[PDB]
Formats: sequence, C-alpha cells, structure tokens
Amino acid sequence: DSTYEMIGGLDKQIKEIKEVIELPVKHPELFEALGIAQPKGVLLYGPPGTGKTLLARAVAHHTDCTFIRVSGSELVQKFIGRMVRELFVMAREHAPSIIFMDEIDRLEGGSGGDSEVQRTMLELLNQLDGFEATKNIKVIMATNRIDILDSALLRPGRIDRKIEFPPPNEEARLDILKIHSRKMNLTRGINLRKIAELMPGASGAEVKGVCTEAGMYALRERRVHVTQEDFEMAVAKVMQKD
Amino acid sequence: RDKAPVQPQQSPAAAPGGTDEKPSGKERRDAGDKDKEQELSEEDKQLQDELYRPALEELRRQIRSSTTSMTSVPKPLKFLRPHYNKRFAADIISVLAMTMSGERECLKYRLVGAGEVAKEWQELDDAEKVQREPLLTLVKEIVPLLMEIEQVDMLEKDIDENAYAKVCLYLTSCVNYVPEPENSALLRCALGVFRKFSRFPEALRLALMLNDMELVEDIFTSCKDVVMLGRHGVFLELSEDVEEYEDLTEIMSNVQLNSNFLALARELDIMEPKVPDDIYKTHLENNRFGGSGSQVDSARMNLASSFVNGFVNQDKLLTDDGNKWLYKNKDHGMLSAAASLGMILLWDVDGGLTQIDKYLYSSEDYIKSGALLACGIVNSGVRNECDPALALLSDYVLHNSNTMRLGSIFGLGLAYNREDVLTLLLPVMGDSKSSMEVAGVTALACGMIAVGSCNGDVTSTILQTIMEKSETELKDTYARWLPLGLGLNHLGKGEAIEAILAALEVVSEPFRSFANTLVDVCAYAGSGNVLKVQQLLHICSEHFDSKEKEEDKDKKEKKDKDKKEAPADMGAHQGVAVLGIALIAMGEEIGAEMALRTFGHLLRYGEPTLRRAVPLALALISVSHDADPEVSYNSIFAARLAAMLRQLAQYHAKKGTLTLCPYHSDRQLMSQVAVAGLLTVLVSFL
Amino acid sequence: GLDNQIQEIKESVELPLTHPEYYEEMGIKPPKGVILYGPPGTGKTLLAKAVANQTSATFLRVVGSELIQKYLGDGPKLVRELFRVAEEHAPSIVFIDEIDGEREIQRTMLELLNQLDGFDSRGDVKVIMATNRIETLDPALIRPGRIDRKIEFPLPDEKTKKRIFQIHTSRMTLADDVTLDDLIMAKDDLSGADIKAICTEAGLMALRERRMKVTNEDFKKSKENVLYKKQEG
Repeated sequence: DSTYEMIGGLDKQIKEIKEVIELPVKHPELFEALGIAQPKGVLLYGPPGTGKTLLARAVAHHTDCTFIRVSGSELVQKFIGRMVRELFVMAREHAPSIIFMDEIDRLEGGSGGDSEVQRTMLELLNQLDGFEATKNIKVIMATNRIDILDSALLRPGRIDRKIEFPPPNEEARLDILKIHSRKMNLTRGINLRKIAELMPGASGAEVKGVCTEAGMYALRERRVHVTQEDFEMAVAKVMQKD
Repeated sequence: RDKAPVQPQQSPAAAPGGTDEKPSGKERRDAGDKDKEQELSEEDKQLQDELYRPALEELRRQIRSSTTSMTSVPKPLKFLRPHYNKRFAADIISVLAMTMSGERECLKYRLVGAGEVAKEWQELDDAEKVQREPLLTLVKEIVPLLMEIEQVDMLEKDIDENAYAKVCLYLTSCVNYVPEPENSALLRCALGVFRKFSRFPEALRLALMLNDMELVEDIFTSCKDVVMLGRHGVFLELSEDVEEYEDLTEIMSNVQLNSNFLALARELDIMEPKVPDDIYKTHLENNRFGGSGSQVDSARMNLASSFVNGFVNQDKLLTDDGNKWLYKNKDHGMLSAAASLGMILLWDVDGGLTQIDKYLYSSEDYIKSGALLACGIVNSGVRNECDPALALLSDYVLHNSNTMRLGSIFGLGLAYNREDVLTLLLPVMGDSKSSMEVAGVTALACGMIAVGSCNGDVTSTILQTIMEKSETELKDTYARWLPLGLGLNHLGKGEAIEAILAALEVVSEPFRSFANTLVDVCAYAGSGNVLKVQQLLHICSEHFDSKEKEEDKDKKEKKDKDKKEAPADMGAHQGVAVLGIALIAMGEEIGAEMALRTFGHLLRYGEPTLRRAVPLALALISVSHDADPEVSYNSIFAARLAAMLRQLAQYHAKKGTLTLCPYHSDRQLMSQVAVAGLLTVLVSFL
Repeated sequence: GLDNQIQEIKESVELPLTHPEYYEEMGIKPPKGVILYGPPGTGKTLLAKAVANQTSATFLRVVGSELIQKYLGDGPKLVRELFRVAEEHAPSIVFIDEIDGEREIQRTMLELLNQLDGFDSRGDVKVIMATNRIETLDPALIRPGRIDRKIEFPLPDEKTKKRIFQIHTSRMTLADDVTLDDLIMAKDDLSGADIKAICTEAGLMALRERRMKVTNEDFKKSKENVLYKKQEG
C-alpha cells in the first residue's frame, strides 16, 4: 500500500504537488476561474531518495487509482497487451491512473529495445498530446541513476515541471530511514538522529545502503535486534565504494 | 488560534459574559471565523437563551447562516430590527444578505400569496445600490412580489448596466422563463425607466410589444422636440403593426404638430429612400434575365419567369421585351404577369397608374382582375381604387367581379378594424362561391386587416362565418383556409379565453376540431408555458396526421427566439410529415450550419412534396452559399414542378405579421395548381 | 489590434467554397494558399489565428517534419498519401506546422517543392504553411505556397492582449487595483498561453489562502516566476 504511514519528509513538495496531481481529484471547478489544463507530468532528478516510488504509490494509493507501469518490472509487462494501444484502452477504461517507470531507472541492443520503448512513450506522448480520451492520465519520469539521460535531456523545464532534488529535506536521509527502521525489528535504545545526520557528501541512497549493507552484519552476528553499531559499520561499508 | 481560553466564555449565561463575549464575535466576524463554526454543539443552548438582544440574535443568525439552515436564518433578521469597501459588510451584506434575502423572499413568495419584506427589501435595495454588484442583485431581485417603481428607485446613475444587462438577460429570461403577467410589469416599468431616460428606439420596441398610442405619441413629441429622421421613420413604419399605425395615423390625423408626421409619415416615404439608393449603390447583372429568361418553356419555366419578374422590384428589360409574353403563358400566368407590373411599381403612384391603366377595363378576365390586383399592390395608403373595384362586386352568382374580387379584395387587404370593407365582405362570406380563393382572399384579407387585435374579438362577423362554417361540412378547403383568417383575427391576444370558447362550441368532428387546433396554432404566441411542451410531447403521437402538421408546425412561431431548443430528433423517425414539419420549421433566420445540415438529409427525397418543399425554406433561411446547393439539385434531379420550383429557388436564393402570414398561408401547396395564381403575389419579401 | 488583419486574411482564406459569386464568376481562383509564421512560435499564436477557420469546417493538423529524419529516407510518399486523402477529402483545410545524405534532402525538397505547387492539380483544397522562422527555411518555398499575401505577427498594440485578456477574464474575479495598461504594455512577444499561464498560476497562487479574488500584487508576484524563468536560460 505504502500510505502516508510509510512515506514522509516531502511536506513542502506534496504541498506543491497537490495542485498538479490532486487538482482534478477533489476540486475540478477551477477550470473557469483559473483556466488550467493537463500538463505532461513531473520528475525528480538527482540521487535516489530511497522511496522515489513510494511517493507515486502513496499519492496513487490516496487517490484510489490503479498503478500501471510501462516497463512491467513485476509481472505487469505482458499482462496488459503492437503493444501500444492496449495501454491506451486500459487508460480509457480506468480514467484514474498514475504511470511511473521503475525498471528503466550495451549501447547496441539495450539502446535498441530501449529505444523502441522510448519511441513507444514518444508516440504515446504524441497521441495524448494530439487528442485525449479521459482525464487523470499523467506520466511521471524517473531520473535517479546515471544511465538516465533521455528524460533529463528531453525535459529541461520549458513545457514541463522541474524540481531541484539533491537536498530534498534531509528527511530523505533521516525520517524515511526511521520508516525503513519501523518495518524491520527495531529496538528501543537506538538513536537514528546522529547516525542519520552524519552521512553527508556521498549520496542520498544512505538509507538503502545502510539497511541492505547492514543486513549482512545483522546476518553475520545473527542478532535478534538491530543495534546502532551495525548501522555505524554500514556507514563505512557504503563509504568504501565512494 | 486556540479556542481553549475563549471557548468556555459563552457557556455562562451571565449578562457580562454576553456583553463581552458577543463583541468578541463581532470583532472576529470580519472574516466570519477561523473555521466553519463547529461550536454549534456548544451554542445550541444559547440558541434559546436570549437587553442587548440584537447582538445575540445577530450572532445566532450568523452561526445558523454559517453552518446550515433553510428557514431559521432570516427570523433573527425580521425580529432583530437591524441596527448598528471592507470585508465585513461586503460578506454579511453581499453573500449573507444574498442567500438570506434570497431564501426569505422565496419562502415568503411561495408561502403567502406585510411590510416586512417590503421595508427590508428596500433596505437591501439601498445596500445593494451602495455595493453595486452588477446583474447579481438584479438576477436575485427578479422574483421579489412588488413589481413596481422600485426600478426607477434604482435607475438613477447606472443606466447602461441596468438597461443593457438587466433588460437584456431579464428580457430574454422574461420571454423564455418569466410568464406574461410579469412581462406586463416589464412593459410598464420599462416604459417608466426608458420614458424618463434616453435611447428612444428601445422604447419603440416597448411600443412593438405594448402596441399603444400614448408611447408613440410621447416618443413623437419628445423625438419631435429634439431634432437621422429617415432611419427611425423606416424601422418606425416597419416595427409598427396594423393597429398602432392607423391609431397613429388618426392621432396624427388629428394634430401631428409638424406636417412631417403626416407628410413624411403617411406613405411612400419608407420606400422613397430605398429605391433610388438601391438603384445607385447596387446594380444587378443581366445574366439572370438572360438565363432565367432564356430557358423558359413548358409553360412553367415561364411561370418561374413570372416569379423573377414578379418579385424583381433595377432592370426592367423583360418587362419591355415587347408583348405576347402574358398571352403565351396560362391563366395563372396571366394573373402572375398581370400582377408583375404592379409588384414592380411600389413607387411613383403616377407612374404605376399610367402603367397599369392599360390593363384596366381590358377584354380578358384575368388581365383586368390581375390589373386590379396590381392596383392593390402598387400602393397601400392611396385607397382611391376602392370605388371602381367594390362598385361592381355585387353579382353573387357568376361574373368577372369574382376574379376582380380575388385581386381587388386581396390587394386591398394587403393595403390595410376597417368596418366598411368588412361589412361589404359580409355578403362575400355569405355568398360562398365555388372558387375557394374567394373566401381565401376574403378571410385572409379581413384577417390581415384584423391582426393584432387587443385580446381578440368574438364579433358576429367571424362568429357568423363560424356559424356558416358549421352549417355544411363540405369542401374541407374552407375548413383549411377559413381558420387562417380566424386565427389572424385572434392574433394579438394577451389574455383571451377565446381559445377555450372555441374549445367549448367549436369542438366537433375532426374538421372543425382541426379548425380548433388551428386556433391553438394562433393561441400560443409565446410565454412560460412548459405545460404545452410536456403536453406537446404527450400529443406528439396523435393519429390525425394534419393537426400534428399544423399544431407541430407552430414550433417555428412559438420558440422563434430560443433557437437552441428547436433542433431535435424529429427527422430520425419514419413520419416524413414530421420531417416536413422541421423542414418548414427551419425558418428565415441567418441560417446556421445546423439548418443547412438538416437540408442536406431533407434535400434528398423521392416524393415531390418534400423535394418541392425543401428549396423554399432552403433559400429562405439563406438569403452567400447559393450556387453549390443548386448544383446539388441539378445532380439529384438531372418533374416540371421541381424544375419551376428549382428556378424559383434559383431566383430567391440570393417580428411582423406581414412577413409571417404569406408562408403560413403558403403551407397548403400540396394541392391543385390553383394556388400558384396566389403564390406569385406573396408580400413576405421586401 | 488585429481585427482588420484577421478579417482580411479571413476573407483571403474563406473565399474558396464560400461566397462563390465573387470567387469563380469574376475569376479570382487563388489555388495556392498562404504561408504563416510567428516570432514567438509555440503553435498557439498561429493556432489562435487559424482557429477562426476551425469553428465550422474540417481541419487537418500535421506538426513537425521529424517523421523523415527519425526513419529511413522513404521520401515524399507520406506527402503523397496526404495529397490523395486531401483529394478524397476536398472539403478540408491543410495545415502544416513546425516546418524545420544531403543529396537526398535536396531531391526530396525539390520534389516536395513541385508537389506542393500542384502542377497537375487545380483548386481542390487550401494549404497553409507554418514554421518558427521564415529566414531559416529556403526562400524557394514562397512561390508555390504564398502567392496571394503574407502577414507578420504585430507588436503589443495594447488591443490584442487587452481583448484576449478580456475574453480570459470575462468571468474571473479581479480586484480594482489590477490595472491593464502596465500588463499589456510591459509584456512583449507573449502568446496566449503565457498570459493564460500567468493568470492560471496567479489564481492558483491566490487559492493558497482561499481567496476567490486575485489581487494585482499576487498577479505580478506570480509574473516574477515567468519573467525570472525566461531570463534564467
């Protein structure tokens, strides 16, 4: 589900995005007094914020809409489907929907089939740019990895939305790390404040790096509860690759 | 902020707690409150808990008006005796007095049918004359009870906003939504605000709707004292109906104070600017007389040439193309060609006299009868041709004065409560000659004479022709063209129960019941009568396939203004007669693409009734897309009826009763060719 | 400030298929069309000028010429398909927007040059060309397309943006301090989507305090984002 109880730290950005996404949801009457239309979407460029998808699944979970991705990372690639019209038919039947690519986030064949997917979403943006079947059809890009150059280059911020997202709120390092500590078995004498604030410079992926790279020492010592010293070692275990 | 300290302040019923808690709510009442007044559960005890009572009633109506209510809100206002551009007064007056006075004026409007709503509605009149919100205080003060001088109590400074806006949307909603008894208040109160103010032509429209002589007299002395003139003379005579131009010519025949109202406004001066300007600034090519004058044959394309020549009036070459053109055609072509020279000479009384005098006292019957018709068409205010025509009409069995009665009575009826010619037409109605066109041009003559009567009339003339109509139930064409003149006499009604009287005596076998439904066609000129729309949809499945044609044909006359509701799915059915009902119901307006879109599907049909009926309204509603549809007619066609009619539409392809009567009488063309003798002398054109 | 211009070109484009007495009897026959261009471009200015013909008619929209470089050099075959479908769909209006090895581009440009002129075709449909800048394209495309008359985008004459602002604000709620002369005079070379964009973000920014009425200070405060955004790059 990944509701608001599993994502936090972007209060200003959800306060700014409720007018981009939540506008056709609960207050569509401002079309006369304001004169707004359906934009292309929104994207967040920079380091991985450990929850780049939990936000889309969160707003989509509160909008009470379906989540249909394009690349089909989890058994949703051929379930719907020239494999280009079935997505628009399911988008016509299911008017509330949020599209977010996660799997896309050799240069000869990988850019060949990946160039076929890019041409697919380009002609889909041409069909949706020319005509429109129903509302509440918006696409969201993902620029968090290094191999993402087409989405960052083709979206400079001229006819789309752009958000500077290197330093989200420092809660992408602190409070979503606390949330990632709520799921796993957490003790009561831990202080995530210092170990969460003392990881500067490297990247924003310190949450997933310290959790996943700390699971090898919680798997080595076989401790029933995760201690702060495990995360302290995980800081070095993720700073060695820098 | 936090309501913890100030929340338990209203709970104690102590007088000091009220005299300091209520001023706090008045201070925080500028923006209403910080929330939606969720304290109802804690003030529902103060609801009944009453010296400084107007403040507690003010806060009570403030919270009850704040969260929700339907009747309990204005009671603290009517009991409060209100006392004591910012945001506070703009809110509590604008929106709180908007919804508040709206539900109070509505609940008192539908509740009782006291001066509380009067004095308070005048207080809102002043408050909204200070706030000055346009068309909103108006659009809400529409239905508030009084319908009196309050408008002149508001019409002091804002003249163009209230006139343009209020008269525009309140006139459109006063002819579409608001019924007639309040529209009379629009006519009298608009007579007040517009009589005391400027913009005379809209008051002249108030004379088009009132049909009174005091308005045109006051606007002729007020417009006479202030000195262009020819324009308001032109649409003055065009806008005035048959009643107020003879009442106008009798009060102006009394004084008129100027010699310019009789001399200028007597006759020939609505056409004296038209003819020379049309000859000077416009010039028609001779290819119309060349083509339409070159493909004439079969004695019917020549009839089309009698339509072109008959309604042409710059060029008069075909008129002066020698002789024998009248003799080559048929008898109806002898009437058409004999009346063409009279229809082209609506000017130069001496010239029309010296041109039609040749056909007078001729040897043929239709040359002299069409010559008297021409003498009736050339003018409409000379009335000196009455004696030579009427002097010989008394024959009663068979004589040339029967066709001379067709042309003389028809043209004399086009020239004009005239009692002498009607009492002379009484023996004509009693005659009942075999030719239907006698009672046709007689009933239509006196009918067009009597259009616009105040609440109709139940006089013994039309009562006499109703008795004679009930005498013998033969020759149903009498039961078709007599209700024409009857309904024309019933025209101008505002509250006449004459339709119900006809629903009492006239109701009989479906012939005179068809006359009754023709009275129903001339009984629903237009008001707020949605009961006739649901009753219309309920009666749309009648077995009688003619009362649907006429009663449903009335659609183009009833809703002639609101054209958004006129297009429907009538064509998708199988009742081609209804397809003709919409085909005629198109009209003569600017001709939007929806009408021509209906002419696209209605154009292609096999029966000559619909194929012959489609080009008339096709070219009447589009009068510059004229050549391509005619090429479509040439592609579909290539009998003689469609050829004569397609050349007719080739010619004429390029709210007064005078333009509404000829086609409504022309709705009976699906019969013998005898109607074609009267088809060429229609007055619906200019 | 372009009502006489839009009615002049409107009469220049409505004379075919409508009002035929002064189109074929007198012998006008301009079977070539016109060519348009806008300095701001964006397709919304030219779309707002040619949108007067889209009211009651059939319209065709082909934006950009990327479909030639993105694939192999198939040639003008797609233009031939648009030509045969324009012949089968004569009651329409042809409009092309965003008109932007080397030996093939020249031969398909000359073939498109002769094809656009229509040597073996009379007046059957109207073709209107549009691009960002007329100076970037070769001047050889002028004679086939523009043979009647061309028009350039005017300046902020304080009447066009005033009329468009009146249409967009025909039902909006604005305060009395919201003047118009500083807005229509301060702006320069802005399309309808720019004034509509600053009005949209102005109402959306005024909605942050549940204010149904937009003030002038919030309108200029919202305009600071567009004026600052256009100067950042």
